[PDB]
Amino acid sequence: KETAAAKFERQHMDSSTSAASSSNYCNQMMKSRNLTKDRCKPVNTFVHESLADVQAVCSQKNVACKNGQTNCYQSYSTMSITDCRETGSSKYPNCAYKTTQANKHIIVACEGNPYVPVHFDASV
Ligand SMILES: Nc1ccn([C@@H]2O[C@H](CO)[C@@H](O)[C@H]2OP(=O)(O)O)c(=O)n1
Repeated sequence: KETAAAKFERQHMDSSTSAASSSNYCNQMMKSRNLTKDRCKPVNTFVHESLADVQAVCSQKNVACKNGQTNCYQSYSTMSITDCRETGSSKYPNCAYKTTQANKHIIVACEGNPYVPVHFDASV
């Protein structure tokens, strides 16, 4: 059954693109990654980097998570990210997202062995 580490890949990794190509990016990715299966997930970040480089974050700058846990790590460098946010016209099963492209540091929580990301905490 899906692992938290496979689930982070599915929801958050798009190594296949450098950046989101059009205003549609979010709509199609949210749908194709099955993030809008039971309802419209309202925020979701995709990261346009190699999996190894996002796994490395687990050994970068250790920081508190937004919720106060201390297994959160912030990337030493900025990454190319797409921010996806639900719009006023979103309506399940027709979930609708704003596509914002950015270059920011990313903060994830890590677990397990190998010690890998399993939640996207924030971009900064
Ligand atoms: N900038 C952000 C903020 C939040 N999240 C996702 O939105 C969720 C609820 O706020 C977070 O938990 C995270 O999901 P996940 O934990 O599945 O990585 C995200 O992807 N990007």
